[PDB]
Amino acid sequence: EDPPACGSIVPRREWRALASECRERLTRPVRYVVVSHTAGSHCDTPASCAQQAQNVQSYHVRNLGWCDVGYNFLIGEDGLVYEGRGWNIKGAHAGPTWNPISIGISFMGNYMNRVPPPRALRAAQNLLACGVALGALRSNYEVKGHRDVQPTLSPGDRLYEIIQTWSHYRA
Amino acid sequence: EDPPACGSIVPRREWRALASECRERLTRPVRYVVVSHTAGSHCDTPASCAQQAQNVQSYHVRNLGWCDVGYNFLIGEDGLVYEGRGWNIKGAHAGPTWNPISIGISFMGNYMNRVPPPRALRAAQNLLACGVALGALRSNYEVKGHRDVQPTLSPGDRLYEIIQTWSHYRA
Ligand SMILES: CCCCCCCCCCCCCCCC(=O)Oc1ccc([N+](=O)[O-])cc1
Repeated sequence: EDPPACGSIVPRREWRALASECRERLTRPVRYVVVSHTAGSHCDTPASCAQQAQNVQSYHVRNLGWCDVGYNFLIGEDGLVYEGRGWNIKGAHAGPTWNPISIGISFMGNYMNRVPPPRALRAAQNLLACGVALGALRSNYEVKGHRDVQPTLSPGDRLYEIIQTWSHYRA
Repeated sequence: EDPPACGSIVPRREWRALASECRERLTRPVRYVVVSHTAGSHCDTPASCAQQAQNVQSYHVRNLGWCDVGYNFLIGEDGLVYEGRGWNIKGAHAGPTWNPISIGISFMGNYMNRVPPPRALRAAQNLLACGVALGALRSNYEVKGHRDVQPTLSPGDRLYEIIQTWSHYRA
């Protein structure tokens, strides 16, 4: 491993994640990033957000039968990025059309009547810049709201409005 | 505005920092990075750590009469980096010898008998990369611990041994 790391990401083990059983890799570089919200409870401390990351992963693995938390990454209102399937593994966030050609990041919480804090927003934007730097993402990658590629309300009305202001957002 | 980002650094305004009156500029790319601990209380949440940066700046400004908090950046156990004097303004952390030829980053707390969490350490190197990425830091920069340049116990026994294993650490 030649390691020149980017950003700060709370690795799987730190948030006590069940080992992954996922195997299908994504093709680098990836062109799309889909932004969703978990629709679950929010957290603003590394302690409560490690917890929530475990909770979301348990729901997906235990109730849905997936190989791993469905998201490649999760964003905490604590301002940290939590590692999901990562940069090289296909997620289960955006359907069978989009899961194979995109990176899915999800903000932990419901943003229909609520906006996430600046640090979460910064954590997300930063991860993406890091994805481009690492070669995992296309320099001209595109960001989509979950609701742009599926019939959901995800990533929440408030959060959707915000990501539409991002330079890489393409409806 | 002012920001399209970087290292997920909490900006001055977000931690409600008094405005700075400092004017001496550092000439990049900067050669050294000095690691210190505040020797103040620690905090592990965005709220408590925003308050703790305010508390440190308050002391430096109102009581020591400094133009702004002396550190270029502060590191909270919440895993975040707090904007201090920044990449361009000379700091007041390591004396007249080192202040003009280095960037000073301080871990908020006393690390003599305590160890800073992995995320705090992550935010630090993540911070230092962001540095190089902007040309704020020297591609091959060197990390020195407070006690390597001044008669002090800073940055603490426990934190000092860790930074001793960093790939850029020097004595
Ligand atoms: C010779 C040893 C190998 C060293 C060469 C490879 C190192 C590449 C390391 C990449 C990881 C750190 C890069 C940080 C990138 C980053 O997020 O900075 C930004 C720079 C600019 C913006 N922006 O949009 O304004 C946002 C972010």
